[PDB]
Amino acid sequence: KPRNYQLELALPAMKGKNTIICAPTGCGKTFVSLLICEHHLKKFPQGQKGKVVFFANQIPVYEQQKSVFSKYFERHGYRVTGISGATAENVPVEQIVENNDIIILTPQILVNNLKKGTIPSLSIFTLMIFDECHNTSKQHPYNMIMFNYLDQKLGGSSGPLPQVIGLTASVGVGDAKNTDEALDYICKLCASLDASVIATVKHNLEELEQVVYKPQKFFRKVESRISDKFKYIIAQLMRDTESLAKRICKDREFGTQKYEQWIVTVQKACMVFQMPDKDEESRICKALFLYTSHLRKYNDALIISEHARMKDALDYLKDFFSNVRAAGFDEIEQDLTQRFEEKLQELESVSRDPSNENPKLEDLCFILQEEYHLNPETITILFVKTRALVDALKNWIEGNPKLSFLKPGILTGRGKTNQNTGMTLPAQKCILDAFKASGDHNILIATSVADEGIDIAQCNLVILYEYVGNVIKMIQTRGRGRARGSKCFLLTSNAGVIEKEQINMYKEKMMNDSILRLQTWDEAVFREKILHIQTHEKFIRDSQEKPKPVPDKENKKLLCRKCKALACYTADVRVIEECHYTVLGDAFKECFVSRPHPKPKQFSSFEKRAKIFCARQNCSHDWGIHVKYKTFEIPVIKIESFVVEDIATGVQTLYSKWKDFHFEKIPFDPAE
Amino acid sequence: PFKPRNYQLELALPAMKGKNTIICAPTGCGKTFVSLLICEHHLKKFPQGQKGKVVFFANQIPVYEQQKSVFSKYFERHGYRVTGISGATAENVPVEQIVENNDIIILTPQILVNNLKKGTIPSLSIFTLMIFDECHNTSKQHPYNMIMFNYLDQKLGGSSGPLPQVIGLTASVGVGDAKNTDEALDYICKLCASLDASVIATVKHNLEELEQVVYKPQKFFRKVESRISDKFKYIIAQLMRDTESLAKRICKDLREFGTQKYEQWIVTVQKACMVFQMPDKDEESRICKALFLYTSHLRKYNDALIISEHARMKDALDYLKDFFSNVRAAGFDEIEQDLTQRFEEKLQELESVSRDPSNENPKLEDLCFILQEEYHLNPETITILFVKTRALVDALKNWIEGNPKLSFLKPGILTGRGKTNQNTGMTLPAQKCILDAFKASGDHNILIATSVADEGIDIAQCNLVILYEYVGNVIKMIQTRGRGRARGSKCFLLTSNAGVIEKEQINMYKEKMMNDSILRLQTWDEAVFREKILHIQTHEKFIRDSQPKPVPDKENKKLLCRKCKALACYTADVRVIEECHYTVLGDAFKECFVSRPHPKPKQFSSFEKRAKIFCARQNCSHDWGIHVKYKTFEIPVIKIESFVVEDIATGVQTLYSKWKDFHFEKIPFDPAE
Amino acid sequence: FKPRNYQLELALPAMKGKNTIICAPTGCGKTFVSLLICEHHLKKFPQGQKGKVVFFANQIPVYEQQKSVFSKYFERHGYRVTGISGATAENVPVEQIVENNDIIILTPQILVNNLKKGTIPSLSIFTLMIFDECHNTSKQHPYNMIMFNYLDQKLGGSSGPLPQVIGLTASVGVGDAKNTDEALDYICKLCASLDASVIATVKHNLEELEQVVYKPQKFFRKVESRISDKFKYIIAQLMRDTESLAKRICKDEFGTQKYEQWIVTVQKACMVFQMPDKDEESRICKALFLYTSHLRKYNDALIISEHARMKDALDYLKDFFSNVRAAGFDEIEQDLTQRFEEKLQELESVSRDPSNENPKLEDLCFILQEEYHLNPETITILFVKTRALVDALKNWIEGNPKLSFLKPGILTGRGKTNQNTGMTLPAQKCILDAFKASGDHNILIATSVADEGIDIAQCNLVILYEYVGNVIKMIQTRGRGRARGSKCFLLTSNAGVIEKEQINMYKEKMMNDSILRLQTWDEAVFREKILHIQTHEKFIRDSQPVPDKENKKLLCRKCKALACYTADVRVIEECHYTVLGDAFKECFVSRPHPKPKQFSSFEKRAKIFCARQNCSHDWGIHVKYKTFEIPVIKIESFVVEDIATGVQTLYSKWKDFHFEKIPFDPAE
RNA sequence: GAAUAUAAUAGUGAUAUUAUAUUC
Ligand SMILES: [Mg+2]
Ligand SMILES: [Zn+2]
Ligand SMILES: [Zn+2]
Ligand SMILES: [Zn+2]
Repeated sequence: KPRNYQLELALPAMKGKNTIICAPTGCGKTFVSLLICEHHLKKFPQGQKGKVVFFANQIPVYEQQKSVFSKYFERHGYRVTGISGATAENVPVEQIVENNDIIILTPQILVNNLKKGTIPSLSIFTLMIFDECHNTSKQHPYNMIMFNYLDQKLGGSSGPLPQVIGLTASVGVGDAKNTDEALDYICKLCASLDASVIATVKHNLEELEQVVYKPQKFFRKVESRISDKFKYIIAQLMRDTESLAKRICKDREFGTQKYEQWIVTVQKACMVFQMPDKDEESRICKALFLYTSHLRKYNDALIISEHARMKDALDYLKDFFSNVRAAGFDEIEQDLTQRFEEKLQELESVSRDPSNENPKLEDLCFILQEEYHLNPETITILFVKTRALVDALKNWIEGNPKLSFLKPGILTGRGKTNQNTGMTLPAQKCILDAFKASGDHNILIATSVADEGIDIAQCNLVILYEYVGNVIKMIQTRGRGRARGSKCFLLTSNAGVIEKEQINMYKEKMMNDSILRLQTWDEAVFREKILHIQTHEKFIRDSQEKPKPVPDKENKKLLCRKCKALACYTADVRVIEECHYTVLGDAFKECFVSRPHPKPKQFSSFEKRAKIFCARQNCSHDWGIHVKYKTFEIPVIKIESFVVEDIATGVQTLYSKWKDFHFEKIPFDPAE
Repeated sequence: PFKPRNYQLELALPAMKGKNTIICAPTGCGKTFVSLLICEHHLKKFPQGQKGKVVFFANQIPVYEQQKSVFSKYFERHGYRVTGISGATAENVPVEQIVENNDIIILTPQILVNNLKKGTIPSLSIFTLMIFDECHNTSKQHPYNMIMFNYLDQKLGGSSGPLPQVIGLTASVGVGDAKNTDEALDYICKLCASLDASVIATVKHNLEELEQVVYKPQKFFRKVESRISDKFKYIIAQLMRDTESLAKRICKDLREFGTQKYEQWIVTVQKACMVFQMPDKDEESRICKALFLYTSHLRKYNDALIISEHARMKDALDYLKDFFSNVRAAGFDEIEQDLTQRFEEKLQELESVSRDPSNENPKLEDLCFILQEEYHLNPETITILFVKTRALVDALKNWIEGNPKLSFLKPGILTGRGKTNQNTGMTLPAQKCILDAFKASGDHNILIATSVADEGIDIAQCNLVILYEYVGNVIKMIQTRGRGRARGSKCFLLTSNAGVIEKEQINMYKEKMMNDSILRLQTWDEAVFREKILHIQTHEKFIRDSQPKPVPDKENKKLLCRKCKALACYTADVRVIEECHYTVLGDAFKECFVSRPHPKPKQFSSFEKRAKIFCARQNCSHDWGIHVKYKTFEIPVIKIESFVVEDIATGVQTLYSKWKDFHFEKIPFDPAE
Repeated sequence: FKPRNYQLELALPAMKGKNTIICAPTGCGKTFVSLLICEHHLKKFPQGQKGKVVFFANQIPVYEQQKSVFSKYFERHGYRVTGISGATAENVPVEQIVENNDIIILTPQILVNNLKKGTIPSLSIFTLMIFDECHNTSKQHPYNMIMFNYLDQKLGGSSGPLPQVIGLTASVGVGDAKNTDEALDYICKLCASLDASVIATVKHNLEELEQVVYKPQKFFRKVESRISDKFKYIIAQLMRDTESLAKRICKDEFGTQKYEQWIVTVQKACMVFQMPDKDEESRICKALFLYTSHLRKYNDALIISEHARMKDALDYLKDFFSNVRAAGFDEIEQDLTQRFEEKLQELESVSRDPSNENPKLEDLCFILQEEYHLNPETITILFVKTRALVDALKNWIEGNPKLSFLKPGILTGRGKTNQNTGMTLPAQKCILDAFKASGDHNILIATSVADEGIDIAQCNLVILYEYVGNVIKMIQTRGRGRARGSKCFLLTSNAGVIEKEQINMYKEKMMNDSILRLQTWDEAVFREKILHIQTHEKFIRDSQPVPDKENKKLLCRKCKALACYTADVRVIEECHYTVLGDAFKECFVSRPHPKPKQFSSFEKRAKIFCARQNCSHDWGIHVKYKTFEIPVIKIESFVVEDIATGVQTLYSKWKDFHFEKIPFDPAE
């Protein structure tokens, strides 16, 4: 049955007003959605019918809402359907939309179908419901859909538009430093969604506050490790490496992001290093590549060491040199691997010493010990920045004798689609189903979760380990511990993290006050302001087009970034669906080898079968993948794996995305 | 009359069942009514041929008067005589008969301590119920702890006869310097042992109600930077170095300016210059006086630097201007004239630097930003602003009144009573007058204050609290929340020192430990807890039973003025009144001092303050003590802190802070002489 | 607080040590005057000596208010402030309490009782006595008794020092004086009763006083009575139906006070009717009692109907016949109730028509409408004579749609101590604290307040609905509307009321004139005249029966049943009367007391009633006295009968019953 | 239970009746 504050939140929407509904995470948004949809569909007369679309930007939420909606609206004469990438191709989208009254949808589907024209107008819908509507900004699919919406609204405008509902726990305030800037941001968000009302709980605050409780937050400022002999050894290793790199080619503190941002630039600048003798250029470029890569890995190791155990860093390095040893053994790689193996002894000697322990981990252990001593039934979630740090802390917990009461579990993202990393959806679902009080896992170590997501087991202890986020995620993560007495511990040694979190707190205050102020305005006047903002933003958006770079028709050569080997020419390149890039000719097929794809999935009219690597003298550089497009079995490459050196001027240039590499892109033809 | 909220009955329940109890609940939840419930039930529980006698302990006169009034109006109907005894009504009255002929007695704990000590009240068995307001003060050498020492001594000792039930009232028991759960539990258990408490009562079954009555304000942390360019500091520092050189050029002598380190140093140096020896001894007077003047001016300059660092340069410069204004109109002095003119030299440059808007304190700017924002969002905002010193109070009032951007503010002042023998602070009827004007429809919009002892009387609710460079304990942290019980109240901690923020965070974690420890203790069996606190009591008593006097000195000494080293009197002339106060005999001493009418004439003990006495030699005007009417005698009373002790024989000069540390042949005052 | 100049002026004679009567308008702040006088008085004494003040308040609210104010004020100066009232008077050492305190707030009756006892042997223990509302110092009032002690010590050979005497009032009164001479006589006699030699009034600061206390403008409203008389017709022949019924049992201008007096006399005459057959005497006497009671109730209903709605009277009778039932079945009660129930229809038909309205209620409604239309923020106070009229006008206001803007509250006395009527003190405090501008109530219906009392919310509109009073009450009521623009409306249908209020105004003139004339006299001469009046009054006061030892029977006044014999009666504390033996225990039933109070050494537990065949006539109460649980009876509930002669006599008070009164003894 | 005051109505008045309020 409906809680009164849910009816309160749904009321403005039930009156047909475009509404941004803002309420605490876990107060029950699903049911509000159900109310709004029900009322909306039942309001039409006989000769007319309604059609609702529900946007969820995550597959688990998509499936959940699809399930609940179909189970709920079955009794009523309303057909519910769902569409995602898993079921998107060779299906008549327009028919599915037309033959159903409720459509749960990944926004990208609607974007693609709007662009391709299969869905000519949003007038087909009478109600659009954006889950996590705060994402309606910039180049997000939500904002694309609303760009279509507003383009229709401010344009010829002769077709009718659907009602718009947004759901969120925080509208955000941007980089606002005062209430008026925050108010401006909020008004612009309302404009992006064409919203005239922001709905919040006011008359039922008691009811809401005996369902959702705000966890008590604590700040923990510890200090760095005063002694780091580990860093003293690794530093010498790194400067030996860059000394070798300096020796081969004659043209910032270690363990920092600055050194990483530097070494990435250096590696990017060594790739374009050119010589008349191509062999020597190849040798030197590959050598510098390996050098910069090793340096990067050493830096990563230092970072891991400062954020966790020395053993975790040393194991990271061990697995890296394992990586390298397995992937062909080169003489310079032999030199570097050696160069790690003399110091390996001293490193393991330093790491085994209890003297050199991270105080951050000691404080974390102190918190865990205290809380679980007070309550052995404690359910904990532990957020960190990187997956390496996830595994690191898992090993630390499983290793620490004083934490034997903990049963650690892991929760990371899917990782990159073309890399054997991350974690599949069924694995996540498995560990999450295992993560209960009656389950196997006691504490869940995780990186980060996009928005609210599916409700998991309630955690009476949240720990933010060197964790930085915005105000939105700050408000959202409260949903992890809704039970009264829940605690959140921000643990760090950066001081700036603390200030950041406090700034986010003040930003929450600004947001709430701005909402309160905005709600006192007259709706008509606010609609006028909204329209003005929409016209303003549309003008700025249309003015920002600037399309003009003339496609270079002079044929260029693509050289492997690692070994500078000639992959192919731009003349051989064909573009499929204006997005993907393949190569024709039997010549190119002998320039690469293939290995079975780690994460095979049928994206678009493609079917990943394998990853392709450089074949030239053990290079094994990632060039792209191999797919089964329609009737053809063809390779697909990425420009960030090559170097554009054109025949004439002979100057090498780097591109990260094909959208920036302007040349005579020839469309793909089956008759070729 | 009213009607008890459920959680109030829940809090009162262990007490009504006769258990010794510490009631711990948020500030403003309504403790007076809980007290009334407990007292009413307690008194009405006795049969016909018996009667109860309740004593209530408030350690503040306002709370004393409040509780006296409330209990009087409440229990008069039920036929229970209510009375009270404060320091103002404790002398020349039969305390024993007053306690005997009343059912409820509101009391300042010191009255009971002194009357137990004298024997006018032979035992606590006369009471059947003792209530300690702000019971967390029951520790160390606090009067509460003295009373409970008497109580416990009667308990454990062969002493018997019935002991009264003991109730304590607080919002926070504290955890002391605990670092974890076990230490916090140790501390809390030791407090329960101090109060002989077997039960800690909190709200559990009616949390929703309480939360609908008392809301926790949202706390924000504001870290800002200090001013970076400070010419004021440079000029003042140069003045300080000049004064130091002047001090060195007169006497052979042997940290940074604007710190507590410099303050400790200059105090040490002043005290050291006081024991400077010369054979001439009339040049000793000149040199010592000069050094005293120099060190005093240096101290004032340092204070100026600090005020400047926490406020406007104008505030510091006005502080100095007021200081030299006090130096003037006191009398002419070559040294004082020299220093004054040395200040008047740099005065122009100082004023020009002080008027430049490019040197505004960013802390005051952020404060102004906060006030502006919150009053823009709600012009009916009632604000309370806590600062460290009274100088900063005055400074911030002046700043607010002098700031056009804060024209919507109507600042009021709230400070302590100040030292009893100085014309500073603020009188109680003044605090009352200002607090009564501190309303939404009153004359004042924002209240600038130093600090408050515990909770105190309920003033107007503030939806905005601002801690300006403020550092307190977990108890005061929890207590100050009562200033904003309403939903939506906000508290801003504004500082430029990260240690402050960190300290408040530590306090929050300490609150967590306190709550968790209490929750843990509440699960224990009552008998086990009784046993544990009994063992703690027995141990602490065993320690206290033998935790040693020293021998006096019969050799006659001299008391010289610390400023001018002039002979005031000999220790042979000194008599001791009531083992605490010290007077001088002989008509010789009468020619050594001048006097002015006392700024705060109050009757302490058997004395009545009439005047303050000062050194008379060559307009020294150094504070020696006071002049009072004790019994029938009009006599002076002096503090040892004003003099230096020079032994006749050895010639050694020594300093003593308290008379209790000055071990000499203390002759008792005798009216027969 | 900083003193206003007229307060310093009024206080000045007292601070000079003069026995003074301070007379100034209500609301000018007499509390701070008292504080000034007390502060100066206590602080004037040298070191080796000390002063002691006693403050007299005749009301518990004033008592507690003054106790609190004096406590808060004088605590810091070093003076212990205490108080004693009836609630805290028993089993406490009064002498020690007085001795160990500097300022004692007191209900005068406590001092009277302790003076009579001997615990306080003399008034010499006090150095200053202050009488709040000193105009009460007359006749057999507690103030006057205290002053009888005072003056008996003064004029007597007692050389002991007497305390300075201060009185506080807004009107000294003039009695029934017809001219300035008699007024001056009376005022001089009051000054003699208080031993005052000075009357302090504002003179040099009248302009200051008149800007703090404004005199409200009075208006006189003479309206017409009920021209209609149908309701009265019905109830009238109902009354001679009942009168014929009563006349058909034994031998021998409705809606008036004379008829009420007469029917009371008739009931009290029927109570002594005797016969050979005592049972038929019982039946007949009970009959006559019931009939007379019904007649009385009908009369009361008529009065209510003339001063209010017919519906109010009909509801009064309805409530009456509602309480006649649930008390028990009586043949005659059933008869009468039937005789009423048959005409109920016509009565309500008459009470429903809108052509039936009291012109007085319409005029009051017009006044309220005009005043609240001119000012909706109006705070009205409406005085009536009876609580029945209070409830009646409350119902009339809440019923009338034209008075929708009104939020009527109630303010009555505490009623008789042994009845389920009136209103408790905390209830009074509740409604009063609700009666504010921004409160729950706009208009407050009330009967009468003892003197000035505690300051309530300022009423810019005061209405006297058929309400006469003396000059003192007239002057005091002005305190209800001190703000400029305050109005008073004397609404009535009698020329008597208006004429007596005008007479009161003239009496105020006489009073002020007499005072101003007295203030010109030499103080020595005035003291001589005062001493003269005091000596005369003492001579008169020190002016000049055998108890019938024959046993008597106490019969129930209603059913003539035997309660007890006078031989069984014992007297406690020379005032109360109890019964011994197990026999009397079979004669009465009891109900738990509606107002359990702890007066004296007694604690009220229950009311007691006649038990024989559901007579239920109030005989008295049942109390806890020390260790014993005993009945206490009132003689006005019984008919006395002599054993030998058989005479039947009535007594309204025990002190008028001169029989052999045996002192109660625990050893029996 | 008792005491007290005010007002109205009877009586020349002492006083009495009712109403109202207060107190122990
Ligand atoms: Mg009547
Ligand atoms: Zn390659
Ligand atoms: Zn001196
Ligand atoms: Zn009877």
